[PDB]
Parts: sequence; C-alpha cells; structure tokens
Amino acid sequence: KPLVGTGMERAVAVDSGVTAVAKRGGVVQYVDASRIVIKVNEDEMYPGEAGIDIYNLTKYTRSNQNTCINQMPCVSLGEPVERGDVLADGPSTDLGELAL
Amino acid sequence: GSVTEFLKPRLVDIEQVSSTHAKVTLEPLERGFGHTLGNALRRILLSSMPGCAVTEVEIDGVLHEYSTKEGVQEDILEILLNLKGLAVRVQGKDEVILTLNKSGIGPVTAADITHDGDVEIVKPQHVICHLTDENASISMRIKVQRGRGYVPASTRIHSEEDERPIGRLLVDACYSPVERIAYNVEAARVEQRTDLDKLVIEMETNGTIDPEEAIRRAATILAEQLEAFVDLRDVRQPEVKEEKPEFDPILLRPVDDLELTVRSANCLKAEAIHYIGDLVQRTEVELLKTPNLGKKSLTEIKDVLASRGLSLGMRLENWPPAS
Amino acid sequence: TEFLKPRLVDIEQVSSTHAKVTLEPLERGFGHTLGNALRRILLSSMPGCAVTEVEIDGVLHEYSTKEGVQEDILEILLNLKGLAVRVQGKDEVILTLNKSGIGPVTAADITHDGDVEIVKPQHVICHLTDENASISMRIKVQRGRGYVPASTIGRLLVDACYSPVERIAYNVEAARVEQRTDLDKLVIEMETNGTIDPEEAIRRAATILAEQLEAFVDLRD
Amino acid sequence: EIKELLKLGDLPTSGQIRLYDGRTGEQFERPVTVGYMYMLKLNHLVDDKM
Amino acid sequence: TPEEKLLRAIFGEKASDVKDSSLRVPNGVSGTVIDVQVFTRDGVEKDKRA
Amino acid sequence: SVITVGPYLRLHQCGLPKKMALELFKPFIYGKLELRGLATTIKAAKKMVEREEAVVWDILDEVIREHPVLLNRAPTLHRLGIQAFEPVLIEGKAIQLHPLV
Amino acid sequence: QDVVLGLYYMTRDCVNAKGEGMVLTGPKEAERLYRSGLASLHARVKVRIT
Repeated sequence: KPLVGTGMERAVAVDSGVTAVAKRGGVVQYVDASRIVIKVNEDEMYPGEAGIDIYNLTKYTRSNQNTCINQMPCVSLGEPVERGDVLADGPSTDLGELAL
Repeated sequence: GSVTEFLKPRLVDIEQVSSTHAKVTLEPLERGFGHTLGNALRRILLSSMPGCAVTEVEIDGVLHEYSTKEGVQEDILEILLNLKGLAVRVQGKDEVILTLNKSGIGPVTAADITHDGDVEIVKPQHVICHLTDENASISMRIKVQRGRGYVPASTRIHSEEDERPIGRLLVDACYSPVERIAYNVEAARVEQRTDLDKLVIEMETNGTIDPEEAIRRAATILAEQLEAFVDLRDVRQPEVKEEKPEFDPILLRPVDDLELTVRSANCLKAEAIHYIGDLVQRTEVELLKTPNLGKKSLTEIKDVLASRGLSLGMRLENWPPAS
Repeated sequence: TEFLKPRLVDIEQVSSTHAKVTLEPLERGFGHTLGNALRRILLSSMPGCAVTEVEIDGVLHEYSTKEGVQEDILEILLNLKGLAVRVQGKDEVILTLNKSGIGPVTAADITHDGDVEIVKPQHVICHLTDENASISMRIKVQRGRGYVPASTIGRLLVDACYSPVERIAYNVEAARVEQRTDLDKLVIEMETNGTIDPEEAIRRAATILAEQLEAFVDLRD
Repeated sequence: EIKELLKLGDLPTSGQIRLYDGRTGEQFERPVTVGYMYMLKLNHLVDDKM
Repeated sequence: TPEEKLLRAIFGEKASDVKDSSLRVPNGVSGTVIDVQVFTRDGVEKDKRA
Repeated sequence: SVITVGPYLRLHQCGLPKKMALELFKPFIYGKLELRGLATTIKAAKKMVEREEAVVWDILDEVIREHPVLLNRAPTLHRLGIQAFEPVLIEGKAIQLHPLV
Repeated sequence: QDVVLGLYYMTRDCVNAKGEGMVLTGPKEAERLYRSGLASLHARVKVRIT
C-alpha cells in the first residue's frame, strides 16, 4: 500500500474487477489460496435455499502484456465481513487500496 | 626497527539491548584512528559477514513455486518468501536438511520444525504457513547453507545437481546476518590523557550471530587484506596456455555422455571406468570378465561407441597429459 | 568460504616522488575501504619531521619586513614549509641559518648538522639583493604527527607538515576478473616529498593501520 | 500540516537531514533531502529492449 | 555434398529423411514451465501426454 | 538498447553489454578463435561461443580492443548524431554512454 | 548540469567559516582539505601559484 496517497485508489481497485469484492455480507467460513467461502448470515435470500457464497478467484494467469495477474485472500478465516468489501485482493493492490 | 609511538584499541562493554540490536564500544582510541576504523568496520560488517540461509525447499505435492495447496491460506511463493527470513544458526556444518511436518487448523511457525541438536532457531514464532481445514497437512524439506553476500538462484543456472528433481524449489539467499550498521566517534573520558576518542559501534542483526565473532571476523578480513599491502613483488601471471590437443577432446568426457543402459553404467562405475578414455582402450576380453555384463550390455557398449565414431579396445598410450 | 587475495600488482614510478600502484583482484567495497583507510593514514598518521618554529633576528612578528631580502617573512616561512628534514634519533633539534651576500639562500647554507639530514640542499628559501644584506635565524625542527596549523618573543609560528606525503588519490575502476564480475581494482596515486619513498610509505601506512584492530584477531585455526 | 506531521513521530521539520557518504563516511557539506517517495517500475524495461 | 557424404560415412550415416522444427525457448530468456496445453485436431491420434 | 550514464568512462569509450557484443562480433570471434587454436574449425568456434565457455570472453576482450563501435540516436539532426567509441565490455544489458557527449 | 554545479561549488568565495589566509603551495592544499580543519569555500586565502 502506497504511503502518500489520495484516497481515490481505494475506489479504483474495487471499481475494477481486478479484486474480489464480497457480493453478500456475512461471516467467512473457509479461507484458502484456492478460494474463499462465506456464510451469508445476516439476511440471505427470499427462499430459505441455503446461505453460503463461493468465490473461486483466479490465480497466476498471464495478462495481455504478459504480466502476472493473480489474486490473494486478504481476509482470514472466521472473520465477519459486510457487503461490498475486499475478500480476495488482486494484482497491484493492498486490501481495497490500489498500489501500483 | 625503532620508530613511531601510536596506541592500541580494545573492546569494552558489549551492551546487548535485545537479541538483534547490540552495541560494541572501543574506548582505547586516538582521534584519527577512531574515525578511520569506522568505515572499514562498517562496510565489512554490512557485507562480508557469514551467516546461514535457505537455498532449496522441497514440498510434497508441489511441483513449481507458482502452484497452490489445499488448506493453505498462503500460496507457495509467499511460503518461500517466509522461509527467506528464517533465523537459523548451525553449529558445525555447512549444510543441513530441516524437516517440517504439521497438520490441523492453525498457524505453522518455525517451532513446528523438527528441533535439531545442531540447529539453533532465534525466532520460533516466525510465521511460515496458515493451515485452515483440520484435514490439511504439510511436509516440506528445508535446506540451509553457510554463505556470504546474497547470491540468488539466478546465479546458479544449473551448476549444481545434474538431475535435480522437479519438486526442488530454489530460493534466493540473504546470507549477511547484519541488517544495519552505525557508528559514532565521541570524545572518550579515558581516565588518563585528554585527547582520545571511543569508537561506538551501533549494531543491528537478526540474532544469528554475536558481536564478538562479528567484529573479530571483520577486523580479521581487514588484516588479511592489508597483508598484501606490505611487500610489493608485483607478481605477474605466467599465462601461455598450450594450444595443441594431442588427442580428440571427446575422450575427455565421462561415460555418462554415452547415454547407455543403467546396468552397463553401473558395470563401468564398478570396473573403475569413469571417462570414455578408458572404455575406448578396453578390449572385449576384459569386458566379458566384468560382473553382470552379458551380450546385451556388450552390444550396447559397441553400438553407443561406434555411433560416436569411436571404436572398442583401441590403444593410445598417452593417457592422460599433461597438467 | 573465506576470501581471495589480489594477485596482479603493478607499480610505475613517474620519478622518485610521484608513483602509481594498481591492485586488481579485489571484492566489493574493499577497494574504497582500503583506499580511504590508507588515505586517512597517509595524510596524517605518518611521522616525518617538519619546521614548526622560526626565530629570525630583526623579526619578532610575522607581519614584519626584512632588509636585504627580496621575499617577505610570510613567503620565507612558506618556503620553510617545503623543507624536507630527516632526523636520526631526536624528537627536537634546533638549526641555525646564517648567510650574507647576493643570490639564492639554499638549504646548503644551513649549518651542516650530524644528525639532521636535509633531503633537498638546493631547496630555495630566500633571495638576497645587495652585498650589505645578511640574515640569521633559528629554525626549530620537531617530530610530530599529521598536519599542524596556525591553530597551535620572536617566535614565529609556522604550519607544521608532520607528513612526508603531499597528496593522496585513489580510483575504484571495475576489474574484469575471468571468474567473477563484481570486482574492483584499487589504483592509488601518491605524490610525496623526499623524506620517504612511496614504496615503503604505503607499507608503513598499512602497518600503522595494522597496529590497531590487531587486538581483535586471534589465531589457532 | 506536513510540518505538523514532521513532529509527533519526531523528525526535522524541514525535510533536510545530514547524511554520511558510506564510502568515506565523511559528512556531506550541505544537509540533503531524505524521505519516502512512492515510485513504480514501469513497463518497457530492458531484456525486451536489447 | 560429397564431403558431407564422406563425413557421415566416417561417423555413421543415420541420414533420416526427416528434419527438425522443435519449439525451443528463445536464447536469452529463462524460466519455469507452469502449464502445458495441447489442442488436438478433430480426427488425429491423441498423444500419451495429451 | 536503452542507454545509461557512465561516469567512470573516458571521452573515447562507451559501455557495450557483454552478451550484446558477443553476438555482434560473432564472425570476428570465430576467426580469432580458429586463429589462436581452441576451436579446431569454424563450426567448432560456433559451438564454442554458443556455449559461452569463459575463455571465449577473453578472446572477445581481444577482438574489441581497438575496434571502434559507432553509436547513433533516433533524431539525427546533425553530424554528431553518429559518433564512434572504443567498446568497453560491461556486465549488463544496457548501453552506457559518456555524459559529456 | 551535474559537473558544472560541482565546479560552481568548487568556487563561490564564502567569507570566514573555517577560513583565514593560511598559505601553502597548490597540491598541499588537497591534504588540507581532506584533513578537515579548514572549510572549502573560504576565505579568500592565499597560496603560491606556479
């Protein structure tokens, strides 16, 4: 994460699909370099058709400029998270805050 | 010889603030020397210091360093990066293989490593992994060596282990145990004269080395290097290498280059036949009397030798010149 | 496992005083460390004898003038700074210079002492104009260390040059070793006087540096 | 406010700081500027451009 | 060429009616293989490794 | 290649990368190799430089000795757009230049 | 730029500040500079120029 910043870089990273932002807020059940699964918890869907939410998160793939584009989980296991915050980080970023 | 006055420096109180930070004070010093020895000791300490570091790591179920593993929150690259800063102090060896097995939920530190009698670990609280599911388990083999001055994996392209298995992951080496080195002159209140200074050396390491052998090894390097500043014979190199190979350079290559069966390779390794320079001048008479060497092996040898142009059981009574 | 030693060594003496020495096989920073170390030793930690006090008859203060002399007192003292003195075995010796007439007042006009050895006898000190001119002075030579400045009746203070080395320079220059790549080759350029040759000068500096630090060596292995 | 931040954690409220060479170890004549700038390695680079 | 015919005759012919066009990593670069892949034609003997 | 400042250079010298100069003076290295010895033939020299074998570098140090290499920049406005220098082998992949010219 | 600023700093007569007119002869002044004591941009000071 960049020391002297502008505050805008926290928006940029999450505005681009580069980082995995939580679709529905709940509690983290399983963390892994491979994936992250969260348990909906607070207010799921209309039908009681199971909570949970699995995020596969791509890793170590090539970019159009042959740059390493991979995602890393910044949230630890059994950690509560709301709707719309970074669960898995991406390339050139630091948990929501962009870092080039 | 009978000239000059001069004085001599000596070690005083080595204030050990922490396991990493340290302070080495040299009181018996004049004005010029107190400031001169500062840069010499500083540089030789910030670079030309020993220390141990991880070079190779072999993890089960992991081929390359760009892969992952189930139940491991950190990726292989991050795990290797954590093994980079592993404070290890080996007793009396130049290479040790630390085994690390650990399973179940929870963080895997340097404590989970099998405590060897030779290996002294400074910080067993060092984070290495973070196993998630209780059914997750890891077992890696770590290799630590004694060295000096960086030297990554890019340096050794393949000048070590002709085969070297796929699982082995090369990690860059940070040999120097010293993080930072500072020093201050300061006027010394030596209860004696009046114009003397005390070279205060502020030191910060990783705890894998003590200020005693640290400063002494440093000054030792300085002395050994100043040794060549005594006499100046201006010794030159003879050079003039010989440029006339009496025989074919291929005969200088080992039998491995023949690329034959394992049985024949073991037979040649048992009959004291290392290079092809010995196999090229060995008759079938001697090859038949070789243990576990039959028609198949003999045909194998003659084929792999004839294909390279060479023959079997020739004579070149000129073996080997001439270093 | 340890380290290597410098093998290729070249020395060219552009005369008896000016010389160049090059040592090629050296590791990182060592060329600069030894450079600064030897420099700080050669520019102060060297012995040598130099003029420290001057007592001229008719002259009590440095801002006075001499009669029959083409050069004023400051220039005289300045020329005295360039007097190379080699004393046998004394920490202090007084010299007397008496000369009258016309022409150059050289060091050969100084009273030939048994212990005191003047390196350059043709070293010009003064200039006398008329026949009725004459000068008599007492030049005190002492054994000291480094460069003693003006910071230290009839006793004229003069900057003492307790050093036989005039200037010291050194270069880094990356060395092209046939095995490694990040190696440097120290090139030390020395300009000295006549009290000592650069050959034994550098060796003396190295040994002087060798006296220190040595208490932290030990052997056995 | 930058000067205000230069305190608190204790720092010369001017950005200036006297540095030592490292080679000679002697102090530099003038106090230099020392700090932390967020730099980034661009694309292009060598290897390709050679 | 006659000289080449003699040359192989002195070291063994094996003059295969085949050439060579294997994919080699370009001189200069160097790294680790992380993933292989093979897209076979629809109607061609699939490979062992494939 | 990308240029870089070289303060330790003289006015008649330029920093020429090792691998770069190796590929450039290929035919010269071949000839000098076969001339001295080492390589039994031309193809031997090729195989010998293709397998950068220490000694080849020293031979390179012989061929680039007083063999000038002329450098050139993109926008060549005047005659001083192309100037010659004596090649100095540099462990790197960038080309170093004298800060005066 | 760089070198010129250097030689510009190698002039620039500054009054006093470890100055004084301690005279010598050219090259010897180098020894004076490395051995501290005197500054560098003083004072002015007199010397013998050949």
